[PDB]
Amino acid sequence: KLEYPHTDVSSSLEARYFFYLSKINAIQLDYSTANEYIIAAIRKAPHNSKSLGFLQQSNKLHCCIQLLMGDIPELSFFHQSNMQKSLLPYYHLTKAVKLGDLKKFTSTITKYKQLLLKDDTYQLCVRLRSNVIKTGIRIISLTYKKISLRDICLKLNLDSEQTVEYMVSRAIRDGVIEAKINHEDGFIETTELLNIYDSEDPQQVFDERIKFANQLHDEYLVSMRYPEDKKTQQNEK
Amino acid sequence: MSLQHEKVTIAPLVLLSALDHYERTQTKENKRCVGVILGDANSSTIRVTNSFALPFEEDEKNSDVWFLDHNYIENMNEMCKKINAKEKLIGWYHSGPKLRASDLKINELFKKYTQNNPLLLIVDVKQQGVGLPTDAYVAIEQVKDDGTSTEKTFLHLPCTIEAEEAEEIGVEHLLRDVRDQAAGGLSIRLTNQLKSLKGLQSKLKDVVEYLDKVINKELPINHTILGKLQDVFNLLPNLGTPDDDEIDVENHDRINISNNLQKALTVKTNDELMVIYISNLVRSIIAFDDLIENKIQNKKIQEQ
Repeated sequence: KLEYPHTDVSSSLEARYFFYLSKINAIQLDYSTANEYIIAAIRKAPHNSKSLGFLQQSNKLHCCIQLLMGDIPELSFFHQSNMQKSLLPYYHLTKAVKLGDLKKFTSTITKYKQLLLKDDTYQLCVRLRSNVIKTGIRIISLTYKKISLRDICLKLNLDSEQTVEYMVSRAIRDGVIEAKINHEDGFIETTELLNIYDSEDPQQVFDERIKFANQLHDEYLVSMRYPEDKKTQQNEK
Repeated sequence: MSLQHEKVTIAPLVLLSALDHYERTQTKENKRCVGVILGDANSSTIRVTNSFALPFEEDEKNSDVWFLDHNYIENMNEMCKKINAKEKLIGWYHSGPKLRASDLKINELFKKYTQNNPLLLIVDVKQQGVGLPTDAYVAIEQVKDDGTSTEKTFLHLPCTIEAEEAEEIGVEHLLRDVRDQAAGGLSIRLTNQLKSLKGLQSKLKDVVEYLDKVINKELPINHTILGKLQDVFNLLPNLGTPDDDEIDVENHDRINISNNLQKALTVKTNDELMVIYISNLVRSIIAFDDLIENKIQNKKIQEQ
């Protein structure tokens, strides 16, 4: 409908709004934008101990969003948080996904099924079952550039050579693993090598940064003269 | 004798004088103002320092009839050596804008006061050109190619306005306009860059038209023009060579440095914001104080 006001509101209000958008966007499988709102939700929000629910639940949700991407939240995020007691489930999941073990991921969720259900992060975890496999073959892509089908199956305990090809195809459709299969020739060959200052893509990266800097250059200007007006208009000693 | 006229520097004294002189004879309707130009000559750089009118008539019935007073040229020489001996006759301005063949014959006359070939300085006084307010040509005599005879002809030799230093002072005084082209700030050069594209494009359009008229309407092939055009096709940038690719890398190199600068300013601009809000903070307190302070003032009047 799109009429939400920023005109005469508080920052807490902005923090509230952003948290709701993140949930909707994350499950509609648009994690990029859900992540970008949840970071902002935390920033816009005040940081105090009367703000502890908000801080705790927005830090929990953010990390679930990174695993959905395929990223790993920082280990250091969890240990140096003074809310480390309740981020005990999440330290575990971030580890299970990293190590790629299927067995560890199932076992962890079975314990903290209830814990996750409270904070509405259980819904995210069903899909993190898919995400185990993806991380595990992201490791495989970075270690090995040419790796026979059998070798992948032995490491990761996958049933058939045909099966693991289907799984890699899905991933390279979305362009994460960026590999290309050779079925006939019986290997998978990593196709990522970057070297992109030779392409025109850095012009597009530079468009955003100048655009970003521009945004502040307008914002200061409009706000700054605004309080000054009243003070001259009003009596002074 | 020398064929040295490769650069022609013009003092702005010459262009405004030619503007006046046309109007002090009142020539019009392809009648011309023919006067002398003085300066230094017999040299690689010609500096056109001064200009004067002469008595002159121009007949429209036959272009081989005009008047000129010879005795005037001899008497003006005596006088100008006394003011300045660095001034000598170097040739003649002609109002133009149309160059004619009879002007070669006027040229011959002026070749009897100066050792060098005379400079014929076309100064458009009608102000139809938005550029070229000076075009310079010098008569030289050469065997022309393609079975052609020896022709006496006026070849273009580079000219630019550069101003003397003594002239400069007045140029500064009379220019009090903002100057649309002056090479200023970001603004001034974005206006220029557009102006520059339409400049070139029109210049390019004359070449197209010319070429068509050679084989349509049978203009005389002038092989000098055509030679220059061979090199136009030979200095064309060709894509897909490692040179063009390095240029696209260099556009990112340059924009890279522009990005770091843009961030650095964002901190200055935010610095200014911070510093105002501190002032406003204080001002809230000062205005609050007035309200308390009144009570203190009111009480005194009652007492005393």
